Amino acid sequence: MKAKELREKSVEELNTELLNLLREQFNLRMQAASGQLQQSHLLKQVRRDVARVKTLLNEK
Amino acid sequence: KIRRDDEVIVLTGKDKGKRGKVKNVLSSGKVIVEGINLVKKHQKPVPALNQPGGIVEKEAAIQVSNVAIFNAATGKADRVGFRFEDGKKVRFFKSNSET
Amino acid sequence: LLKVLRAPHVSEKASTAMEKSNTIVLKVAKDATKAEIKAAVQKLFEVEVEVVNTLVVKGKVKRHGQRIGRRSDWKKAYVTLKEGQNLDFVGG
RNA sequence: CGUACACGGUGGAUGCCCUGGCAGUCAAGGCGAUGAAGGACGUGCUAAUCUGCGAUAAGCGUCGGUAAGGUGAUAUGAACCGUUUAACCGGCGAUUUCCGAAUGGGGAACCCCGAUCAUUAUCCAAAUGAGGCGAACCGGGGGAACUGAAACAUCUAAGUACCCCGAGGAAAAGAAAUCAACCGAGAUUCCCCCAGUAGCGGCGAGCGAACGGGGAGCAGCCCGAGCCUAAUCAGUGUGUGUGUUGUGGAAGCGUCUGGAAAGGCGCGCGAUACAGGGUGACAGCCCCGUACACAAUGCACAUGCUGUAGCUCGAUGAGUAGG
RNA sequence: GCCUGCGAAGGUGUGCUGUGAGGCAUGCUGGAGGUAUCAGAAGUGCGAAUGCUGACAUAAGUAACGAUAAAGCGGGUGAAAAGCCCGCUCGCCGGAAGACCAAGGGUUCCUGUCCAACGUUAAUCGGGGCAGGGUGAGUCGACCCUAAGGCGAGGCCGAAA
Repeated sequence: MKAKELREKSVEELNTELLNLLREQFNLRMQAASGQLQQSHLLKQVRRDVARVKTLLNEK
Repeated sequence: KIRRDDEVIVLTGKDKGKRGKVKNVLSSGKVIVEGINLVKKHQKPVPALNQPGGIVEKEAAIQVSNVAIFNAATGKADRVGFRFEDGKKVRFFKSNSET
Repeated sequence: LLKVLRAPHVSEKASTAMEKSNTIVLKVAKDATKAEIKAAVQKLFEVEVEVVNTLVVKGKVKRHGQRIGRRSDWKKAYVTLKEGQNLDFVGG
């Protein structure tokens, strides 16, 4: 997701997204448990996403 | 200057007459062209110099002095490959003096 | 939700627990106070949380001669069980 | 075991090179309780350092420039991103946990609140100020000694070192009850000269101006009343001369040596552009760059303009002059 | 106004010339630049401050390792074992080399793999090097308060930390 997408989303959409990404921000945490499908791309990307939307939320 | 997106033509080395594209350019001045390779032990198509030893660099180690890109003079060389989105570079490419 | 926690556990030590005795081990970040480890677990772990205890820890500089030793380790917490289900799986 | 030398070593001089210093010059010039400077401690898959940031942590967003290569110095392994045009460069915006001059209080960074002084005061801190930092320079005060006088109490070093308080980017001074060659000059500083003269001094050693002249820079005005409006004040609009990056940018030539020339030798060229560096060995004509060109920002000092708004009359400051 | 990778400066050895201070040449090496004339220049030409700094020789392969004076005999492992391990025998210490702790030090603890470096010998040993693991309390300690005493605020003193 890019800043352009988040700005287009509504106040509720950003909330459901932050929450969806929040719920999303759970699935991962399994490497130390011995996982594989865990991707390093979104590891760092997701934290930025929930943040990007968090920044625009205040910009509004 | 020399770029990686260009084709070179040998003129001195035992690979004289071979054609190919520039693999990569090192800050050493040497240039490895797609073609000038060597036959390793287990016969693996990998460019490298001819000398005994353990671990040594790849590339056949060609020199810009014996190569042939766009030399403004009378030679035996012929056509050579060369960006376009620049626009201004297209004018020079169109001129029989530069590229 | 899963935002502050590392490896579930290890062999004989964090395994002696969770067996039949309502208790669970799980590493977690250091910046984790008491707010989480009750709001990252218990949420989807399919269980409500037991006497909850969220520990924290950190070492200190030194250890060597001239360098950047300054550090701050990270700290798991003991989460026994409210009487219900053992995180759905991991256990006896 | 004496001495010289030979081969090898120890050692590290020397020769050459050097991403460093030293020095000069031009430009530019403040930061913060919208809590800075500094420090502490985090942050990159691995990173121990440095740097960049700081928990959206060597990064996020917008515009413009730029460009295909990129993911800081380390050219590693793994691996990612980029044409939904990144990296990189410039400006700006968003965000910016906790502690932290923070001032609620205590405290070697940890826990609870506008502390203290002061003004206004609806006396409710309700509305405000001070309390910090910063290379030197500047202003107002306090004020030595060793030393020199080849002793030393004047004198000299000092009105310096150091100390206290404070402003600005600049300060201090200043419009003359002055100067005084003159029917004259004529606000005040600063530079040069006048003087090392006048003057001071166990007149011993030493100490030491000014008027004037030649320059730089030039501006004069305000405190009782009468009257009326273009000093002043309040506010508005808002510059010419720019800052960084990218675009318009010619150019391996020949022979010989060599792994390679930025060699030797031969020839030619740039110049309102005759710095330097890079490129496999001393290339101003290989690449960047130097003169040059263009676009993004900051400053925009000024000016213009609105409402205020001239001008006129008299006087002019005593515990001062002076002793 | 000349020399140079048909090779220079420098260095080593050697020849020649000058009264000399030196110049110059050859061979080896070096292998990048280096001079002569006239002229100006420099922080200019040096063995002799209990000189300053670094390096080095002779001295020396000389001096030294001493009340808790205990090791020895077999065996095991190993390429090597007089001091790693096993058994036996022989002893030391007992307010003490025993046990539990404060301060302080600080991971030095444990396991595995090794040893180039450390252990005044060697080491397959280690409190050594590398990689992991270990210190899970409401009732232990910190946290809290207070004594001698100290600090900040108001009051009062050229001024003030």
